[PDB]
Amino acid sequence: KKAVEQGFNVKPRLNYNTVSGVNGPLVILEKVKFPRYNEIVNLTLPDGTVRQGQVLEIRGDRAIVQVFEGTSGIDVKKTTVEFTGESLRIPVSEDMLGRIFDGSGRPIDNGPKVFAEDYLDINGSPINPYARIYPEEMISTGVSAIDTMNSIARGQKIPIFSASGLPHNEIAAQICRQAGLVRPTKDVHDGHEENFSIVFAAMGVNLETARFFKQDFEENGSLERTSLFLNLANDPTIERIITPRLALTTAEYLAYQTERHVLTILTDMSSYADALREVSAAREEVPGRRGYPGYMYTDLSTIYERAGRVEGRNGSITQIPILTMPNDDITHPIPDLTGYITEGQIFVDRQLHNKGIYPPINVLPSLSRLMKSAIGEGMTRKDHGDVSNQLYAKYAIGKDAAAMKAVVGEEALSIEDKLSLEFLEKFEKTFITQGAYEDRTVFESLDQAWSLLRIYPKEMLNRISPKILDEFYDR
Amino acid sequence: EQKNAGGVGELEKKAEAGVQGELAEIKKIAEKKKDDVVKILIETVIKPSAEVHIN
Amino acid sequence: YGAIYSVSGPVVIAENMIGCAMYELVKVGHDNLVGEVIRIDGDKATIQVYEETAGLTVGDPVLRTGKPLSVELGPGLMETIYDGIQRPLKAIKEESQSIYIPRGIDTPALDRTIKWQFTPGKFQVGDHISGGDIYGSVFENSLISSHKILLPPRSRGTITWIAPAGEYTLDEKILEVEFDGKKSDFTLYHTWPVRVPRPVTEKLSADYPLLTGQRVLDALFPCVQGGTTCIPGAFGCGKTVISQSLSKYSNSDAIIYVGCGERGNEMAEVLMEFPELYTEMSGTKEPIMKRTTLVANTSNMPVAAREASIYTGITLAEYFRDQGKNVSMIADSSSRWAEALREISGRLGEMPADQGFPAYLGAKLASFYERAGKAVALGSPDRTGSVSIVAAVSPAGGDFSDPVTTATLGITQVFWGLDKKLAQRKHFPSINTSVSYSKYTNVLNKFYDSNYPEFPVLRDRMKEILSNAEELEQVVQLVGKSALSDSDKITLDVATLIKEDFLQQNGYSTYDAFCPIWKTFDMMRAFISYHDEAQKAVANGANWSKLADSTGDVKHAVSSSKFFEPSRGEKEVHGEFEKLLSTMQERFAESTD
Repeated sequence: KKAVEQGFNVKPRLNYNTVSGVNGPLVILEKVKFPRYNEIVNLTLPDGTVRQGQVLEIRGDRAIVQVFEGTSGIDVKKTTVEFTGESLRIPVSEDMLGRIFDGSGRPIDNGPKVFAEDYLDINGSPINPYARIYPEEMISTGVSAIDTMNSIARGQKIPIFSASGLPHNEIAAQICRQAGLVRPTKDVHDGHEENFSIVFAAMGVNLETARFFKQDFEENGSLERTSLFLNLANDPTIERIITPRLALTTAEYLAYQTERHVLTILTDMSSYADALREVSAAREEVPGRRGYPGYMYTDLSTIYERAGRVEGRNGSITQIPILTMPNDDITHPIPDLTGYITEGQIFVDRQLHNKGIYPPINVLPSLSRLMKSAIGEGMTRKDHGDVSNQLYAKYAIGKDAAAMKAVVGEEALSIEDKLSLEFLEKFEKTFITQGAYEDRTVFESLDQAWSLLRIYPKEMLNRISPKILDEFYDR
Repeated sequence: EQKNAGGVGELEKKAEAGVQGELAEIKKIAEKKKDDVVKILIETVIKPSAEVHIN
Repeated sequence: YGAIYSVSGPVVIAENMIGCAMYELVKVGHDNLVGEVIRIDGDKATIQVYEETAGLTVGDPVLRTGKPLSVELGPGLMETIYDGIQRPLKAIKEESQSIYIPRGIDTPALDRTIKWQFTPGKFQVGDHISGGDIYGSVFENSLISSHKILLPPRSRGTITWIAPAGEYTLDEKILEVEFDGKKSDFTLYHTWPVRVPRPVTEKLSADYPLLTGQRVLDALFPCVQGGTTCIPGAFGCGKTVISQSLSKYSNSDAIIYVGCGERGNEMAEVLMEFPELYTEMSGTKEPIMKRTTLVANTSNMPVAAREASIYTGITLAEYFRDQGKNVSMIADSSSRWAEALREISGRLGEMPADQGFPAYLGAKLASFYERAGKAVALGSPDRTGSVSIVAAVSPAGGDFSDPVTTATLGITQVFWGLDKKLAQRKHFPSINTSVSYSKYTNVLNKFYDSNYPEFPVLRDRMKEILSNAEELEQVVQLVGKSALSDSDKITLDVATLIKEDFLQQNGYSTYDAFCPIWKTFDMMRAFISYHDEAQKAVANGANWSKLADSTGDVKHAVSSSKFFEPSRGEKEVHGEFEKLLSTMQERFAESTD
């Protein structure tokens, strides 16, 4: 039975017109009864404007409230603040799919407030080490740059590294509109009870880009499978911190209670890190390396580990955090910690973007740390791993031969390098180059990779076993 | 393009049919359980609990 | 007793808490969260609560346990899985039936319900007993036949009552001693402060080799049971074979595996692989879990648990050392423990010494690694145990220059340099001979001269021939293949044969899953003799090419020497190796004509 009858209990939420002073985005209350660490408030401006905020510090009769969207016009004689029961909790339900939410969880579409099934704590819980299992399937993103190579396992935490001006948002939108299980393609359209869902979180997202996300997912079938979140740049930044927490709470609920396969996409983790910096400096806290808080490792670990397959429950969480390199450097704290926590990464290259190729995934520096589990016979197709390895090797050979083009001349190269230049041109122009609205299924991507790898004779395909060559080369 | 525009009315009709189908069940459930929900809420609000949060 | 005064993150101040010690653990709040005292100001004590404190209320009673961070030592901690602070994760899941760990859970570290068969020792009523004296043994499992229970090292007195033979639970008292009039009750288990090293009568010099079975490190870079070892914990380097060989084929009578701060996926892989891993003695009939206890911590756990993981592991290892059982402790990642220390210091606001690390990191590592070593156990009878530490290091950037790895390399006597490139080329166990080293070679000279006298000279001869071939590889790439002399090509081919058939070990194959020390020494003899015979014959004979092409059968024989089944018996294998060497000598004599 559902032991939710405790929700009918009513608790006295108090109102305090006892603001002693205002200091930045913080307001301080002297007389608040029986302090406990974190709560949620709804304070009203003297002109009646209702504003929301959080609780930061607790000591003997000590309470400090960090008001959302600043503390402009807050006085000490008229403002009143209402203390809700406990910390932030998202109204979560199965029919949350197809809804668009603000960073605070309030829907921004024309639909009503979500009809809650339960209010879930936002922080989460520590998964027992005795109850974890390995990611052992494949999530097809429809992007051949990510399917044939850099395959994403069903539970893998793999980021997408990009820079400020590059179209990482477009790649995220394409992945969200095209993501799905390979099994319906593999099971001959027999498998449908393995429902697939997507949780898309936008953090610090620009107003035009947020509008693009909303309009694009609305105008496609992605929304029906997607629970969507936005957080504008001019929106409160602690809402930007809340947004990934809300997204991962929704994804965890769906996957580990409704037994769905959920793909979680987090956009612009750099904006989230900036919000972390701002909130950490809001309290009198010493800054860390490059100004970021010293515990950013732990916070990113908490966000990222809310992923993967678990013992018992049939669902899964696949996470694709997307972040912008502040100075195109790996050594920056955000990409460094993201690589240290996640599995592999996907690189969106600046030069590859300037050369007019989309989607500009740079294959060489990008790896998927759990690609082996996504590859198999029943899993995807048999030749997948060998084709990926051969493509990577041929692309690297083409790349360094193209580098040598300007040192030894074209005529000084071997037939290896001639075929490699031809392969690189056709590769970066037809295989990596994929239409923004073009959905290559994994088998279509493998077929294209074969038709492009058929340039070389079977002798020159070293990275692929002859057992596969005798099966797939001749078609 | 005209054939695509031909289904605009059909798609709207299907959406309205689905909305009405869901709304029928929603209204039926609300009518059936509104009295019970109101009674439970009134009982919860009118009956307070006295306790000391020291323990 | 106490009462919560102020909370801020993981630190809690408790008022009217007079009479609490320095590092005395306490039960914080109604949830009874465990927390460690770190500062005292009169009655106000600063508590570092382990779990989340978002629910604590100012005024919640806090009860002081009276003891520091102590691990429960006794029967029932074998085959069990623990966290850093020894919480029985298996029992945690069974009692709660919950996916996550419940906050404030207090399941006993040792199963209080299991009835243990107890046979009393030689000590009788009225006798004088001191710390470490075996006053009985408990049949724990089929592999740990006799779990010698000990009087706690700090306790002593005159025995006034002993429970007779029978079955008892860990809550049952089985020993009464009298000291200065007051009585004391002793059950099958006793708690020991985790950070103080468990005392021994005398710490000897570790001289018996820690035979793992991996030929490359058993021969080239040996380790002594009671020594300290450092290995890279980097991704895909193949440390799994090292961990499984130490926990599967080593001389150790018990295995301690600690996961400091390893990622969740990797810890899951370890926790699934270890139960399905079987022993070697008596012909692979028992699981190594009966011999192994684990300390498991995922990426996100209480930071204090991650910091205390290695201390709990080494305390369990010392507890089993005091029973006379040679144990070996494997650390999943010392770098993760260093990160836990760094985050603890950052929370406490301590001064960063080197790259954000605390100033005591080197001292902490030195003390922890000095906790290991062969030692005469405290108390009677006179038994000798040993603790050996194989700690893995994994720098974040891989530069191998952060202070933790430098301190570990300075302290640890043997370093097994697993390499990315060798694992990429499917060469296993992927130990980079050029960078690896062992300072226990000189110590093991006594054991070698007692058992295999020819071993050290064979070992360093192989060392120098591989070094010579490594440098002549660069020479070849510089000048050309034809510029080599005949002896140079002999060295090159001998080194390649070594790399293919001695250093490389399949591990999964039955013939080389466990290479014993005598088989290792016989292969040493075979390969070194091959090199020496080729060198001498070419020096005083014809060209090398004809001899090598003609003597390829002997090379194939010494290659197949890797395939000799150790299960045939040590005497049979030694005799067959003697036959191989005899045929080798005869056939080289025939060829040199």
